[PDB]
Amino acid sequence: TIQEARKLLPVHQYKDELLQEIKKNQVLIIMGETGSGKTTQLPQYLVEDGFTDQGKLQIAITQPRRVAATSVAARVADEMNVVLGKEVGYQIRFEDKTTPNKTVLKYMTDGMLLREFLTDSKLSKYSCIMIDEAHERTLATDILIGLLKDILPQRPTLKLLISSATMNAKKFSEFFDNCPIFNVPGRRYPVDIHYTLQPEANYIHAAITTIFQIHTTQSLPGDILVFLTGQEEIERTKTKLEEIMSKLGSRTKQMIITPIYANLPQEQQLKIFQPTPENCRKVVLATNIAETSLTIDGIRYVIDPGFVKENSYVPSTGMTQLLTVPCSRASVDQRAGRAGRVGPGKCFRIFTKWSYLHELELMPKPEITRTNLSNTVLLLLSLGVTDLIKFPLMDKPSIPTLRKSLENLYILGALNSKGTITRLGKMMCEFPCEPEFAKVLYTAATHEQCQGVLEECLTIVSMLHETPSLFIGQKRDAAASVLSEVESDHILYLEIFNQWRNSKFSRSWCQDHKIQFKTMLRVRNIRNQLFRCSEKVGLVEKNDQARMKIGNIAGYINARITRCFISGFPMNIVQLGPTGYQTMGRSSGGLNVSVHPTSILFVNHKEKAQRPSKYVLYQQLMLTSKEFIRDCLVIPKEEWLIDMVPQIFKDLI
Amino acid sequence: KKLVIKLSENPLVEYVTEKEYNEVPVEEFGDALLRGMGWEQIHPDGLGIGAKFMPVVK
Repeated sequence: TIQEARKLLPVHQYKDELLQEIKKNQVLIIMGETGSGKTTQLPQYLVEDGFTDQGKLQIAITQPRRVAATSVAARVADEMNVVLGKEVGYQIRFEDKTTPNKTVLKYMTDGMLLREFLTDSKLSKYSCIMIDEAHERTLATDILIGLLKDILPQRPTLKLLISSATMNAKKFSEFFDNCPIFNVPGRRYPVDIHYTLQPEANYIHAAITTIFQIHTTQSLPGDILVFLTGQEEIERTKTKLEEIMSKLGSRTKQMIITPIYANLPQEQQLKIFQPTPENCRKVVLATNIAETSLTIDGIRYVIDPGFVKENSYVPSTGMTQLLTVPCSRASVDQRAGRAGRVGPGKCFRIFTKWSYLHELELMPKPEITRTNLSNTVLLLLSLGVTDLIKFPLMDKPSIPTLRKSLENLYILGALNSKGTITRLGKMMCEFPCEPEFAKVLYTAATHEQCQGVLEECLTIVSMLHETPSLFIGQKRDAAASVLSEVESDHILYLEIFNQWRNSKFSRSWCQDHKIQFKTMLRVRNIRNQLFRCSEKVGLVEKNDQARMKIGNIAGYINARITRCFISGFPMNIVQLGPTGYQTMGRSSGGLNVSVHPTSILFVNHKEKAQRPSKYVLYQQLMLTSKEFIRDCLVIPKEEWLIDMVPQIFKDLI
Repeated sequence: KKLVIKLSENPLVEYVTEKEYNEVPVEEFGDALLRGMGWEQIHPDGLGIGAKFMPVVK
């Protein structure tokens, strides 16, 4: 059952030894491996012991990812014998599946407890707070241990718990004034680690061939796990492992392919939890270790090419390009240790043994050293943190990274010239999004040349949160079905949601125009969150009045929206140089960026004979073969560029 | 040249003026804000770690 396979987890032998120590200490550090019974069973012991005091106080468990917050909360809701959300909830950025008077245990992310400091400074709803995966060193975790350190002398009733690996757990003890380290080891079974003989020409073709020689030439029971970089690599792998499986037929053995990534339907997430039938081999595809953890945990094989896609800070502008890097030697050893949970597993590594020892970093760097920090500093200045150097967090950001996040909040007008947090800066804290998405919604309701288009800018901003999951097939086939001639990628996203709204949110509409219906229900939910937050601020009333003054005509609306994204993203403006599109700014010369072929602006150069635009506004930069602009926006006039943010473009233009 | 922006270390500014951006510019705000505290590769994606489809024989 599920009530007896929980006893075989390594934390049940350490049950009463650990409940006695949390009653003694205020902060305690639990040390071990990823998913060794803790964060699934240990929050269940705290509820039954009575640390919540009859549901008056809550318990927050802080997962680092969006995917690991929901899946682990659903897995505990099976064990608790509660439905979900009533007694065991979760809190994503845009999803709050809790009820306020019954939720006792809740599994949120790192950004959503960090946002909880606004409405409550001392975190008075919570009696126990557990930070999970503190060795990952995400930015919203590295700040959240600094802010909880400042409120430890003021509330002694709070109890803090930190889960980390067996390598970083001493540095967290040095940080919390010689904190006691409790140790929960796992059943370490030996894993036989294999390396290839040559540098591989492709890590996907070698990873598909590796699954087949494990499937054919090895016996059951053993389930396969593959670590892939992104969701575009997983679904390219899942379909191609479905094509070659079809030619085999019923000859070999059953293969259940079970991917783990974000924005997934419930019929695929129930395939995570239920065990395999006999004469069946589950092949799990995922990206990080913390989501692959299972209670039954029948997996015994791991394939790793050793790559993580992560947001590297751009040296020219203030933003973070998405870049794919070799992962660290400590992170590879977390992946090989996934096979040795129940039995003696095997680990297949696409890189050679030489590149393991002499080309990988021995320990992964923290995220806080190479990031935007624009949402960070505006968050700390709103909480009363005046000094940013003397703030006592453990790894501190560099000064060129920190001065760029100050002068980007000054171009947005979120910081005063005297350094105080302005009313626009107090407004950007209210919206559950990036502070540059909050400038676009402010410009669309209040600006003297741009008011009237908040209803069209709550649509396009909601479409940009769910860009890669919108459509089935290619986008150049789906774009011609909704509107025959679009020029920029933002107006196309305005046209898709309006026509879907005009068809009364039809399931049959999205299948005709090659659009995923499950994505558009989330975009419709993000829009309901961003519109409800614009009512409390007052940008709704300021645009209902600005629309009754001027009833705008559709020839001007696409020019209002273009200006509303210049004022929110002024550094993401790219000029057509003599060699190509080139990043335009006062810091560095340029990056010689090209357009991603998924964007609709690449289609208008090949399919159409239109000349290339002079100014293009992107939402996201990425580097695979060269730098690629995604989510384009065409700016045909220099006059729209100076008249919105003149503090940059007066000297440049 | 040598300016120090102090913070509110213990009613509002609705809009920032274009006069205000010519007095204290963007580049001057990055340096002078920290004076209050006293401050004064390419992965083609088709390769592997070391670098430089139908597996059916038919």
